[PDB]
Amino acid sequence: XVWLTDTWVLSRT
Amino acid sequence: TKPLPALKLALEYIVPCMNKHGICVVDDFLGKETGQQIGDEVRALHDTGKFTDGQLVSQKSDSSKDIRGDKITWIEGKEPGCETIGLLMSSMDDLIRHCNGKLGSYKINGRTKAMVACYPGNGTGYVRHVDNPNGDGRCVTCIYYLNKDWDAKVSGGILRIFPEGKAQFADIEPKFDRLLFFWSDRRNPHEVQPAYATRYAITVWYFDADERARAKVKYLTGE
Amino acid sequence: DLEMLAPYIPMDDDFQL
Ligand SMILES: O=C(O)CNC(=O)C(=O)O
Ligand SMILES: [Mn+2]
Repeated sequence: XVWLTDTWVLSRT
Repeated sequence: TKPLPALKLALEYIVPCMNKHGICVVDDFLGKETGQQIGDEVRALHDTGKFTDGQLVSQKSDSSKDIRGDKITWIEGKEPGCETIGLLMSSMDDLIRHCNGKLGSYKINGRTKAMVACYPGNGTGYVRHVDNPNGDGRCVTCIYYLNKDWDAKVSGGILRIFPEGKAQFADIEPKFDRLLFFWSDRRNPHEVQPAYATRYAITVWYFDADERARAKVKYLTGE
Repeated sequence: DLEMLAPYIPMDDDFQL
């Protein structure tokens, strides 16, 4: 649920 | 289990991510059940001998297999036994709709059919290239991977993107239920490293209305 | 040069959103 904005991967779940 | 709603996913992740990096990965996009159905439909299309050699925009090579070694088919989304692929494509379209023209300054009004691609191992890949080098209308590339428990250290098959203005390249493993977006133009040269196992992916290209309009020109003169 | 490497797409019957 949390996004490190220097990365470009995020789990929808 | 508890997937982010598409609207939130688009506005609070996909848009800011694409505008910052020009690349965006969503893992666990549709869940295991739907993803496995998509895998089944892809394997059925592949098993029926329906795939053809991937082609290039301007055929200037001795063989097209020198550049890309994948076999593909074009899926509209309404064909029989392709219902879950149509569901994938409608979900992609829903995300793009939610982005509401906030992907750069692009006005996205259309897209291509789905390209179902298979690299059948044996060291096949796609040499480093740009999807839309000379304004054919493609602004965003959208790829959905299908390869469960894919180990690149053994099977290769990694998508390496080389974004302009970045110190490092970006390695994308072709994971099951992964969705990938990136700008199709020269900002994102990219290559599929040789695969040594059967690697499946479904790609869609979204069009910028104005550039795509200018791409579709008929010269009634000789030129 | 780059055009010789780009993935082919149909130039007609785009799907409209
Ligand atoms: O399948 C992938 O990871 C990417 N494929 C391509 O770059 C393409 O077909 O243009
Ligand atoms: Mn490509």
